[PDB]
Amino acid sequence: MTTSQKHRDFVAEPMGEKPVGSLAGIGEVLGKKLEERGFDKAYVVLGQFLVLKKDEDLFREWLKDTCGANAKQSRDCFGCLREWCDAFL
Amino acid sequence: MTTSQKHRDFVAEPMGEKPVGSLAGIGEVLGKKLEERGFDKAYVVLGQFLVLKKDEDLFREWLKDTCGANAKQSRDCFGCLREWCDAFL
Repeated sequence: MTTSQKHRDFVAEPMGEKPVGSLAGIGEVLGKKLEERGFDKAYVVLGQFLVLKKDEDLFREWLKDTCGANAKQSRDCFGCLREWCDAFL
Repeated sequence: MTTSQKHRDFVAEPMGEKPVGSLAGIGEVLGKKLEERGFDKAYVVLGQFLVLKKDEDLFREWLKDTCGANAKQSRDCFGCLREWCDAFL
C-alpha cells in the first residue's frame, strides 16, 4: 500500500554506510538475520545485487532463502536497489 | 612509472557497462582470464570489491589467485577501484 518515504529517501541521496536494515523491504527483524549472515551494512548487500548481474529470479531466491523474506518484500528490494544503481551506477 | 590516462578517465566519469579489461591494472590477457571466471564486465568485478569490504589483503589474494596478476598490478586495481567508490559510493 504505497511505498514508504524511505524508498524515495534512499534513491534521492548516496547510501554511505547506512545499516542493512535501512534498505527498503528489510524490517528490523530481517535486518538482524542478514547481519548474522555477514551483511552488517547495506553496501555489502548492494554487492550481492551487483554479483547477480541484477538477475531478479536469482536475487529473490537469495533473499528469501537467506532470511525467509516474502515475495512482496523481495519486490521492494529489487526495484529499490535497481533504482539506486540507475542514479549512482 | 606514472599511471596511465585510463586511471584518471575511469574515476572521472561513471563506469557504465565498460568491459572488465577496462579496469586499470587488468591487461588484455588478464581480462580474458577474468572473463573465463565469469567477470565479463567491470561492475561484476566492482561487486567482488564491495563484498570484501574493501579489504586490501583479501582483494589482492583474490585477483592474484584468480588470474596470476603480479603485486604491482593488484596495487593499481585496489586504489583504482577504491577511488571510484570515493566519487560514486
